[PDB]
Amino acid sequence: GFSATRSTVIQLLNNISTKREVEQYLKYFTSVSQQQFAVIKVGGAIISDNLHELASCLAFLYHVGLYPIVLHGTGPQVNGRLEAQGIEPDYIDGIRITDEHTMAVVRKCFLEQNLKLVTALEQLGVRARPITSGVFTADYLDKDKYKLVGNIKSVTKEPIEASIKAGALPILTSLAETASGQMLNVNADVAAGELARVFEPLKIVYLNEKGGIINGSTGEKISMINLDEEYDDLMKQSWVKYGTKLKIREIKELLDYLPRSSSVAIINVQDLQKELFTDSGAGTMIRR
Amino acid sequence: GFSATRSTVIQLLNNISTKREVEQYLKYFTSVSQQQFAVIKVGGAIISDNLHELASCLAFLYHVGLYPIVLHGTGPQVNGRLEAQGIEPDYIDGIRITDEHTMAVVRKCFLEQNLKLVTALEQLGVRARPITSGVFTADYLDKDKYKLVGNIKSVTKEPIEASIKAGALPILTSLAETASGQMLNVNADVAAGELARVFEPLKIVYLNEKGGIINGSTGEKISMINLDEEYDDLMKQSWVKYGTKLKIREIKELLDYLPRSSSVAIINVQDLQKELFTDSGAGTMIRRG
Amino acid sequence: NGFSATRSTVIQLLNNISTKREVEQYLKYFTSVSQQQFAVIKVGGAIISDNLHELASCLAFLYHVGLYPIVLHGTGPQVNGRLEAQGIEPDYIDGIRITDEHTMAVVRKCFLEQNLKLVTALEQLGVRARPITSGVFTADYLDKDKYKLVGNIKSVTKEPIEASIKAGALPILTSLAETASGQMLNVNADVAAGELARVFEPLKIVYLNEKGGIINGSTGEKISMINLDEEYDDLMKQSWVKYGTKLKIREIKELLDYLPRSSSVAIINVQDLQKELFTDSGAGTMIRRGY
Amino acid sequence: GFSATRSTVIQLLNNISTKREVEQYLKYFTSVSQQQFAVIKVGGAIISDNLHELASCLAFLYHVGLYPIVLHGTGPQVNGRLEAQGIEPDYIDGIRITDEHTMAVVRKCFLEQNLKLVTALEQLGVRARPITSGVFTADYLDKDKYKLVGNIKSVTKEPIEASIKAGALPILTSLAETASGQMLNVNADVAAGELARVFEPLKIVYLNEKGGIINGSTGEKISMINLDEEYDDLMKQSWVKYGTKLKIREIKELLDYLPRSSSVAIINVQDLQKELFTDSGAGTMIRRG
Ligand SMILES: CC(=O)N[C@@H](CCC(=O)O)C(=O)O
Ligand SMILES: CC(=O)N[C@@H](CCC(=O)O)C(=O)O
Ligand SMILES: CC(=O)N[C@@H](CCC(=O)O)C(=O)O
Ligand SMILES: CC(=O)N[C@@H](CCC(=O)O)C(=O)O
Ligand SMILES: NC(=[NH2+])NCCC[C@H](N)C(=O)O
Ligand SMILES: [Cl-]
Ligand SMILES: [Cl-]
Ligand SMILES: [Cl-]
Ligand SMILES: [Cl-]
Ligand SMILES: [Cl-]
Repeated sequence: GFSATRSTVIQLLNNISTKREVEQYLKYFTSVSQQQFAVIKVGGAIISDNLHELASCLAFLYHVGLYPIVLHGTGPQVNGRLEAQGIEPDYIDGIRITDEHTMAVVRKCFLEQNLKLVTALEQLGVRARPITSGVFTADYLDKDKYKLVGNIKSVTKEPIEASIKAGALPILTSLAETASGQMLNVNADVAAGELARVFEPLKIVYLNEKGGIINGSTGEKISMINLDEEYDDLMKQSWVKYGTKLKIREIKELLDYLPRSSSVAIINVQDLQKELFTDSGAGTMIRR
Repeated sequence: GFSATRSTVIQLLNNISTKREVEQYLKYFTSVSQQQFAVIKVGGAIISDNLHELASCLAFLYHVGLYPIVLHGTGPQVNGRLEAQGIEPDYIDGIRITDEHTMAVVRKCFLEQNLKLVTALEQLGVRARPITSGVFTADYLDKDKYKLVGNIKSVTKEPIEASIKAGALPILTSLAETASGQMLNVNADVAAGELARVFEPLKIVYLNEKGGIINGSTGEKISMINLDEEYDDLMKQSWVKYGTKLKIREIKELLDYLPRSSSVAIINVQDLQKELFTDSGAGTMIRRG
Repeated sequence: NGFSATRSTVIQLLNNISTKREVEQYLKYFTSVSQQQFAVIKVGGAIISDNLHELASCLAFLYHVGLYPIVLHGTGPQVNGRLEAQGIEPDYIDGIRITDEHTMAVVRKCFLEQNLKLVTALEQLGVRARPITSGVFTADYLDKDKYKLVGNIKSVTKEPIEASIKAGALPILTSLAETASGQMLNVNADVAAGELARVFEPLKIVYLNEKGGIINGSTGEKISMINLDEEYDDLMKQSWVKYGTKLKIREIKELLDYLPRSSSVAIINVQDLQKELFTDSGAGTMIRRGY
Repeated sequence: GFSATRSTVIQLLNNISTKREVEQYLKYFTSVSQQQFAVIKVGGAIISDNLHELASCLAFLYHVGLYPIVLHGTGPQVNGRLEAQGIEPDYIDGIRITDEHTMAVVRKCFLEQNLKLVTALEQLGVRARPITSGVFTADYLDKDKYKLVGNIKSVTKEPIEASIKAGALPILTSLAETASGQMLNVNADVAAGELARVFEPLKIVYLNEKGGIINGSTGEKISMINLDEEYDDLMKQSWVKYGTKLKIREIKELLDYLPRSSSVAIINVQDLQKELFTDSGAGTMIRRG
């Protein structure tokens, strides 16, 4: 699967002092099966604001023979559509309350974002498959409270494995279905975790536009978190917000389930290579 | 860029031998588009029974730069699965009564058949894209009677057009969605006719194992159906089973909308290349007339 | 060879096909397992300056369907323009350029320019081409006192041409020859192409010019067919058979004396090359022994 | 379209260790101008003695998108051929006296060596263009003394530049032509020096089997020659062989024209990549100082 374009060669010659790190991390990521390298979660905003960088970083991985499983959201675009129509979005515990009309908007938005990412990759000569259904099976998280929102109960691996075996990056929406075919909205961070539990990749990467987790009291970027030692302390800290406290609790539960060779990385999309192919990385890594 | 092997070019030359045929091929080969070449409906049984030949035929089309829109069924596999787990299939008027468990089976079988065909194509060097949702929008056909069965109200073309633009054959299931996201079961003959309605392709082909429609009173294959003359009579004949009635009604409604130059060919896969490259039909040809 | 039909190859192949007969003749070439060289094509030098894209396109078609021609080109007209611009009058006898030291310098520069133009035009269409500018033709002086630096070709070294083809590149040859000790000698491209056809015994022998064959000067009509055994002796006595036309006809007659009766030579415009190679054509001038 | 395999990229990464080296490689890898990366002179003996390693090294360069100008000799093969027909090689001052028959032997050997190297390269997937005339224009050096030997007066750059633009390594012999087309023999060290003068490449590399120049008084390889200081003294030393003297003089005269940042490396093929990718000299390095 390794086939370096001119662009790939140029990117590989970044931070040449780390070239032995680069070759070691390439070798490592390549040693496991093609479906156990990485789950990469993409925030919806990246597809609207930073599509070239997102497509380029995924093309880099593709061209060096790596097949990340790509799972994206679409939240900001949904809020845009709702707003144009005069409708305010509504969340509880960071989860969108999704009635029938809202689900219609969520579906349309997911499909548009999905095809945009797929097409941007194909324009770079990267084979990509839109996987928009048939992967996540769910029941209702809480119908009275969230309406059409899912709690994922099983994952069907076949579409992702087939894509990778055919030489195409699988590009998934985080939309789930009940077994009987009612589509149910699921938060992208949550859907990514479920993929990770089933595929057990070496890496789960959460891409954003803000960077890694920053310490409020000291202002410094948090490079690493050994969760066995630090979790109890970090959650006590009064600087961490509710939105950050929610993400970190579901990361803790994921890494408790996964083996210790798995790890999480929260990074700016433009720091993907630096995070993955150097010792010190770029954003926040989280180990158990 | 596009390239064709010696073997590909030899097979192409074996399929075209008149000025009209060459002109037709080149028109769609070099087409910057809007105009679609073909909608091909694939009977579900063909995926279980004759996959290599189906895949090989479609791969040849791809290797000569043609991009048919492919929609397949899965009815026979659903019946087998239901029967395997000790559940009796349930139909009314040739339409599957699809309760919640049945729909789960339908979805699983559709996905399995879809991936089987896509993967057979990839193995032959054909780029193929599964398209499993986001194309058909539907209302309930009759919720009390058929349960989770749809009546298609519109077709979203973008996924199909995006696949073709990227150089991948679009391989579609016939499942549709309500606007609020309830997936609904739709007979594949009906869904394929709705694709042909909105794309108005040069060729409209239905693949079955019988290679057409057989007249029950005579035991002879029907070569031609002139709908304007024969439709009302044909539909009153007691040998015409519900599945066939569903198909012919859809085709009749389709051909009422399309121009009189359009036709529908119900054929076996062995006659596909001849049906697509020439005007010398095979199997059962249906048109307005 | 490498058969790889691009979009343009497919279009070019099928555009003029309208019968099963035409389909069948293309199939004959594509399914053949013959090891005989497909073609020697002589290119009139003027075509490289006047119709380069079309020339390159036609040669590209052959390359893409795996039927590599051996290409030998001239450069006479642009040499004459160069000499004329320097206030020097071209000097010929019997179709052959009298070539003193200064003229040879001009000839060498023009050959190299035309050669690289053709090679580069092919490369720009994705066709690998190899300039072959020495090491093929070995010659003696034809007549030193009469013609000066002009060669009588004594042998053809095939290896350079065969290596090019084996590597997947069209061999693009100039018609200059060398004495054993390395004095380059000018040779008319019609003659040098004939020497290639003699030694390679190709299936097809085509001479490309702009007028599209040979014109009967008395009647003002393109000659469609020349049967040499019957017509040659009378042909050569005609008033309009002189200069370059006489040299051409004599060369082709001598070539065909050596080759089997099944061989023939077509003198055509490049626009008719595909039709004439593969299908039915009344274009240009066909020359054969006849019987 | 450019692609590189894993092993190619691994070998590239093994050759490049500093940021300076990265930027140097990128400058020539991404070039859209007429700048030249390298002129590499190949001793004739290497083509008979170590062809696979030479071809493999040049193929690596090609596979990382670098297009060195390659000029090779053939002296040892000519000597062998002359000796095979009972003729003693005849030199004066390191320059072959070349009568008509000797020229015929030189021409045939040059063509054979040239096609050997080109073909070795093509077998490794490298596009290579033989360039056997139309580059070097020369007068007679001294006709009474050396006979058919040339003094190069100009280099025509177009054939070499057209080759590189087409994605093919230009593989040159050192034969020259008088304006009126007499081929004249020219020592390959001199011809390669004339190429370096007009192309002003980043790297100037002479490949020989000894991997440099050995000091005869000590038996030790000379690592660095600083010409402004050492040239006059060096050329007086009685161990300095005919051929070596000619080479050192050409290089001295070449370096008088080039900027002081330039140098010439006389090395073995095993040190070629190190010499090209890094500024750590190997073998015998020559510069003005
Ligand atoms: C349940 C829920 O909040 N879903 C998300 C899915 C998109 C995303 O995560 O970006 C939403 O915003 O509707
Ligand atoms: C409603 C209905 O009958 N759907 C079909 C769809 C599959 C097919 O057509 O092959 C079914 O068998 O469930
Ligand atoms: C000897 C002779 O007439 N050579 C030809 C070669 C070029 C050509 O044929 O176009 C000439 O014009 O000099
Ligand atoms: C003039 C002269 O000595 N030429 C060299 C050319 C070959 C080489 O340099 O290897 C010779 O040996 O004839
Ligand atoms: N933020 C960090 N400290 N990252 C360390 C990354 C280490 C290594 N590149 C990896 O991906 O596993
Ligand atoms: Cl938002
Ligand atoms: Cl599904
Ligand atoms: Cl069937
Ligand atoms: Cl004509
Ligand atoms: Cl040597």
